[PDB]
Amino acid sequence: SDVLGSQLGVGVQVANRLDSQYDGTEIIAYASLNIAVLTRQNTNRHNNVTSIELHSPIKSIKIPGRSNLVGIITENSFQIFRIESSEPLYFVEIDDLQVVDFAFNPDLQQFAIIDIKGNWSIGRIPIDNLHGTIFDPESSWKRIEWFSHFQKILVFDRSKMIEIDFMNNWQTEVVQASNIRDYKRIDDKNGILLTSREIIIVGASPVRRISWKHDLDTTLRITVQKVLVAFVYSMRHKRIYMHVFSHEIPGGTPTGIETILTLDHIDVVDFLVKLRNSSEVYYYALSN
Amino acid sequence: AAAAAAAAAA
Amino acid sequence: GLLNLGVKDIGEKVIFDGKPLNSEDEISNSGYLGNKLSVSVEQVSIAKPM
Amino acid sequence: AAAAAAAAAAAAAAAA
Amino acid sequence: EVRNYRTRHIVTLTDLLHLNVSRHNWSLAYKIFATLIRSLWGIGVEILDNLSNGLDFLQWMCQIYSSKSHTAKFAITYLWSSLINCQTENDLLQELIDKISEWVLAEVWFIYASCHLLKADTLSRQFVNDNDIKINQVIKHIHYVRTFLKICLDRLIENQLKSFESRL
Repeated sequence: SDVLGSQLGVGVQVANRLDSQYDGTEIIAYASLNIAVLTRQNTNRHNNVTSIELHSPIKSIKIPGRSNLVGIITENSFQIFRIESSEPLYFVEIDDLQVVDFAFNPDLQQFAIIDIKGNWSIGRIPIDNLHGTIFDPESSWKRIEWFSHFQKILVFDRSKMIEIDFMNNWQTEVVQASNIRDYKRIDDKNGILLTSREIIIVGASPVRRISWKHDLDTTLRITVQKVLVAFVYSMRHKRIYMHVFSHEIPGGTPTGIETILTLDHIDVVDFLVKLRNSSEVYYYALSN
Repeated sequence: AAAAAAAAAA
Repeated sequence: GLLNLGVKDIGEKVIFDGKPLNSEDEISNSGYLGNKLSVSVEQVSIAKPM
Repeated sequence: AAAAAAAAAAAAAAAA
Repeated sequence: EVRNYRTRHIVTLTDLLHLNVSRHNWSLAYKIFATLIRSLWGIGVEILDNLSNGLDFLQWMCQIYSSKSHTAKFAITYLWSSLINCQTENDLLQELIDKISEWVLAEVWFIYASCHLLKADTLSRQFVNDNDIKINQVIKHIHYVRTFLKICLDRLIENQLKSFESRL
């Protein structure tokens, strides 16, 4: 296969976080103070259909699901939007000054928030209250993902990775030499992708791992395809790499103009969206 | 031992 | 009651200030009654002496 | 922050 | 910079209050809230309802301040508590609701319409019972239903009203 770039979204800011809607037609880019929505379905479509002004630079956006809501995280408050005819539904304010990453529970009830302090906040969406918080990491939690079973949750922080029981307490942890910017759990299971300069695939629960080197700088973000067969990682050195499941044979590598800060894959592995240092987003169509 | 010392201080 | 009906009777007053229509070629610019800063009242109600 | 810490310490002492 | 004892104490108290709301601390809320008094008050409203020791008064006071001047956040809440609480004399509440609407012309009107509906349901069953009378209450109920219908206008709800009238 290969990927072909279908569209470019001129956010005019850097794009730290991007999500795709689900048959997704809109892509949401998070920049700085605002979230822009663009309708990809309309190929001239130079400008965004809608804009949501959350706050300061946006770290993460996540859409529930079905696809009604959107959660935006950046500064102290997390904003929840209703995208149904968007307007701010609710706001969740936490003590921590910033949130690096977000994850939604499979039954859409809970939001997981990756705080700068390092703590993990669990929010009950309905009450908008903080049910529980797991603190392990010294410093900021940079990324998170959920186990395929949905029982466990994994997070990476500055220099460590930790696995958490949904019930509460921390199951395990891995120590690394450097900071961990991004992580993904394989939908099949039994594989965790970690994002450092190197990309390490860790066998869940075996000792053996696979380490792949195709990034010159830090790997900012990574996402597994829904299918699990392959995943992609993005890097400061402007490269987006696609790799095979587990032990990363290079499927294809795009070279972008600037650093690739964030990425998302469509629910049916059709499209890839990346956010760039160039203050834009790129939309790719995966080809069989 | 340490616990006992704390109690005395209180 | 009575007042709502009363306001309706003297429902609209229009005052027109003469201005060029500034449209394309048409005799409507010479006839410009103009634009009507229509004014109306739809409801009036005493709240309370509190 | 320092002040807060001090306060906390004081509280602890009191408790003890 | 930050105050010596005072700023730090306030921040810590707020954090503690948040912890208390996360975990019900009827006692913690009572003392923590008192310490905190030294806008906002939803948590205070929340603690009274969550931990009782009759949670209606504080909300009324909050609603009363800062009146002169979408819509108001303090208020649209106070109204809801009332009907649910009722679920003393109600007519009065209905009167108050009208007063508010008069002053300010989510619309409150919808809430007012809903409130009358509750009264109609009570009227409907009392009227249905034999202990056997032909006019009075039935005519009153019909008038109430028409009044309720007018407010909503300016499907599920309408259907419910109809069922109610038939039973009466």
